[PDB]
Amino acid sequence: LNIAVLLGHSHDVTERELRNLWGPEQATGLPLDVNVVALLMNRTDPKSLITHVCDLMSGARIHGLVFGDDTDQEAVAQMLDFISSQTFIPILGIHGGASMIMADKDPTSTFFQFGASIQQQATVMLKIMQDYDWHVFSLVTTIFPGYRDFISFIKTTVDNSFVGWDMQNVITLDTSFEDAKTQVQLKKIHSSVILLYCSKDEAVLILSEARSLGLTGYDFFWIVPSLVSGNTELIPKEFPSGLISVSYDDWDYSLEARVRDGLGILTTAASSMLEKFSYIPEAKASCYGQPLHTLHQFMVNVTWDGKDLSFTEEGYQVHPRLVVIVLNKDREWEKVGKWENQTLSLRHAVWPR
Amino acid sequence: KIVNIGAVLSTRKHEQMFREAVNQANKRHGSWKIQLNATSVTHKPNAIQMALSVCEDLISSQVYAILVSHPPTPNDHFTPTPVSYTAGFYRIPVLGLTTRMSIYSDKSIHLSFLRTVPPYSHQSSVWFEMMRVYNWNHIILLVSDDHEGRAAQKRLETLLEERESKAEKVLQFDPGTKNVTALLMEARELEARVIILSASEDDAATVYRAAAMLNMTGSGYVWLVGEREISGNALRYAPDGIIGLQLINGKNESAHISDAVGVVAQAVHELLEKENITDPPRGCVGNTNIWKTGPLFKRVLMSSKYADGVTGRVEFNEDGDRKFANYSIMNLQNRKLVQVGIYNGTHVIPNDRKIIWPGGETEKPRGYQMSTRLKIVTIHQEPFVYVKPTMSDGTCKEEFTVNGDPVKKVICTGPNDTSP
Ligand SMILES: *[C@@H]1O[C@H](CO)[C@@H](O)[C@H](O)[C@H]1NC(C)=O
Ligand SMILES: *[C@@H]1O[C@H](CO)[C@@H](O)[C@H](O)[C@H]1NC(C)=O
Ligand SMILES: *[C@@H]1O[C@H](CO)[C@@H](O)[C@H](O)[C@H]1NC(C)=O
Ligand SMILES: *[C@@H]1O[C@H](CO)[C@@H](O)[C@H](O)[C@H]1NC(C)=O
Ligand SMILES: *[C@@H]1O[C@H](CO)[C@@H](O)[C@H](O)[C@H]1NC(C)=O
Ligand SMILES: *[C@@H]1O[C@H](CO)[C@@H](O)[C@H](O)[C@H]1NC(C)=O
Ligand SMILES: *[C@@H]1O[C@H](CO)[C@@H](O)[C@H](O)[C@H]1NC(C)=O
Ligand SMILES: *[C@@H]1O[C@H](CO)[C@@H](O)[C@H](O)[C@H]1NC(C)=O
Ligand SMILES: *[C@@H]1O[C@H](CO)[C@@H](O)[C@H](O)[C@H]1NC(C)=O
Ligand SMILES: *[C@@H]1O[C@H](CO)[C@@H](O)[C@H](O)[C@H]1NC(C)=O
Ligand SMILES: *[C@@H]1O[C@H](CO)[C@@H](O)[C@H](O)[C@H]1NC(C)=O
Repeated sequence: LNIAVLLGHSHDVTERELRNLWGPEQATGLPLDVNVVALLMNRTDPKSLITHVCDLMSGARIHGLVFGDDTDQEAVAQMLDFISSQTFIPILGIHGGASMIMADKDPTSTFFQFGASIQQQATVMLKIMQDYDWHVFSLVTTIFPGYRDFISFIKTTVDNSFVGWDMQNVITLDTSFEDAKTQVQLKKIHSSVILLYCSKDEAVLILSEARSLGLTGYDFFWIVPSLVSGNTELIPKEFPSGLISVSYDDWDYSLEARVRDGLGILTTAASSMLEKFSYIPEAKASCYGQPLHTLHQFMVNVTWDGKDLSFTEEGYQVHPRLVVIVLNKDREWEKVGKWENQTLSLRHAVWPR
Repeated sequence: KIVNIGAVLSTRKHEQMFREAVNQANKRHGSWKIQLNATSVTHKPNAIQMALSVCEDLISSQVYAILVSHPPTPNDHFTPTPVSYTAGFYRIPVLGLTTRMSIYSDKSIHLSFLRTVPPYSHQSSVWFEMMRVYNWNHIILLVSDDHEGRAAQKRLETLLEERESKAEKVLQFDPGTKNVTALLMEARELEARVIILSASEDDAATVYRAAAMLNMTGSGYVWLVGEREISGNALRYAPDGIIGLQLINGKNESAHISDAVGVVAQAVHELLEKENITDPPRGCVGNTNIWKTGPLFKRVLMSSKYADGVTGRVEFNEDGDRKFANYSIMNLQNRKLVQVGIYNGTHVIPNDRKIIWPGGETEKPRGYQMSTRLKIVTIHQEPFVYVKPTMSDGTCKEEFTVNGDPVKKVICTGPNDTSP
């Protein structure tokens, strides 16, 4: 189908390869109205988003939008959810803020993301902690939302642990730093891994408070998810040596492969829907003067280029590619760990301290 | 240096009231030298062109807060979602004034969609307080939806944990179908007749049609519904004597808009009392700077105490709702809304009218049958429960004891052995 691809300036990805991706590829094109519109926008803003919606959906009925975000917010993808709630156009979250992991989606929305959820990411992080023999840990969680499922998964893992994980009690931060009552909570932490689930600036303040009080030793590790750390371009101040982040922002990984897999899944869905129902374009025509067949529960059994690109029941990939990066003394983030289909792969066997 | 107020508002009398409230918001709210101008949008059939006009009014004008005040939406979507998501891109909360769904109460999808109206969990709390008046324990729950249904079931389990009791039977099915008669027939044979419904308008009309085809409007049936079940065809298909709820100063649009502008303007001036005054950026070329005073504005708004208002004392809780909501317990006596009670936040006061139910008298509906059908379970104890096979077919031989007492056998259902 007609699918428009828009990008920004993430990972030095240009726009001419989006034009070259249509010519020699798409050989088994069962729809006839398969065209691409490659676009770039300098700023991230909803004004240009709704402008390209009202300018491309009226542009010969484009039923596909690819967006590349470089912010630190998953609600940008929620903007695409408004395309999934009115026009009911299936949008694949590719990379950046349009594919970050949030808590609970809706079954009525036809929107999808690429990546593993917070439960599978916690499973990967606990597999890392089990392979490195770091049993005694901590858990410091703020009042940032999406905290019940993560703490509940840690509690159900420790209560059903085959290893015997020594779980320290939950350190809660209802207010900001005062250095009157939170200092007692910081002095009780004598574990190895200090878990953290909060925003970006709150993480900067907590790591600055830990650096100012000497809680950033070699024994005191800091393992953060993609929501706490964020993108790999912006690196703020007061980060301790020994910060292990779990994300997907990889510099040498191809965004062209991401958009090629997205176009392959969407054209496979369109070719499988063409054999069932005739009128494939059935959506909102234009933004001037106002569902029966959607592709939400139809392209679950998709497979492109031999890879397991199937969809889950929550709107995610079944086996994505996880990235585990570390922070060295050179103020850089280097990729260390990657995730396999079933098990977990570890490149560096000897772990540096 | 200019400040424009985002207001999705088109009715001209409310435009004059909005301009008067903007003029009054800078009079006694301090000697600060800021000015406030109005920016309104017109009617469009869709919601994407509405969102385009709104975001063109927002990003190119450096706005502070947004007010959406159209409860008669032209479409059947009823979504204040695109303006709230547009401002939530810049971490800006939107105080919506129309919707009351529990999908807007979740802080995962809607990160900062605040509101001055309570959700349906407060109506479930009012139903639970009406359970405390007539001592209602066993209830039947029927919920069609699944987004608000999980929050309603969680709030009902929280209230029953506050009572330290248990529910009888809950039902959650798929809307759109019409085979809901068998579920109501299975709910007929329960231990009580209290019916609680939490659904949309079409699902309420469907279950009212199924209750009319099964004659569930007899004696003892408790009819206690809310707002969505007394609107549209669900108002038409409801039996005479059904109990609903009505908002006090909620349907009055002008006073609600004036109170909302007062609360938002007091929040803006309270944010201007302190330092770190930032503005939302533009969207033209090459500057992707994010808004840094998100948690500061959240600490200002979510911990705000108010005392002014035409509707009442408004106060934001931890979820951004309305405290001490005045309700009207209404009765539908012969297709006419009859005022039979009013509701402060702590006590229910009925008026001098009669609460007429579709069952018996003006008292509570006697729908208790948890003693007329008792599943007496027992274990095969040797001196206590003698179990004996029948003679020919289901008969009991009247044995004779030594004291003239005839053996009064009961027809029980006995198995031979266990599963192995
Ligand atoms: C800005 O966007 C235009 C396309 O609209 C693109 O040609 C240009 O390279 C971009 N400039 C930068 C570096 O932001
Ligand atoms: C995939 O699933 C759909 C139902 O969603 C089914 O109709 C179809 O036969 C299945 N096979 C493929 C790979 O299309
Ligand atoms: C995962 O499985 C696919 C086949 O479904 C295979 O092509 C791919 O190489 C596997 N990747 C690994 C080893 O993680
Ligand atoms: C409001 O509009 C008037 C007329 O355009 C303008 O002179 C005034 O500066 C504006 N007020 C502010 C500061 O927003
Ligand atoms: C309801 O049940 C009947 C069978 O009794 C079935 O034919 C029908 O499709 C179902 N759907 C409706 C009308 O609710
Ligand atoms: C229900 O009530 C009507 C009117 O009294 C009666 O005719 C009918 O037999 C009853 N039975 C049904 C259909 O539930
Ligand atoms: C306000 O609302 C009530 C219903 O709650 C209505 O009877 C009354 O006419 C309304 N008054 C105004 C000012 O519109
Ligand atoms: C204003 O912001 C700065 C930097 O975040 C902070 O240090 C300061 O405490 C803030 N001012 C107040 C009074 O909160
Ligand atoms: C309800 O209305 C009464 C006046 O009848 C008013 O005093 C009260 O403030 C309102 N509700 C609240 C906020 O308790
Ligand atoms: C609610 O409380 C106010 C006093 O705060 C009182 O004036 C009013 O009559 C009460 N409303 C009811 C429920 O009668
Ligand atoms: C019950 O089970 C036994 C075997 O355990 C069998 O011999 C007998 O015929 C069965 N009938 C009775 C007495 O219920």
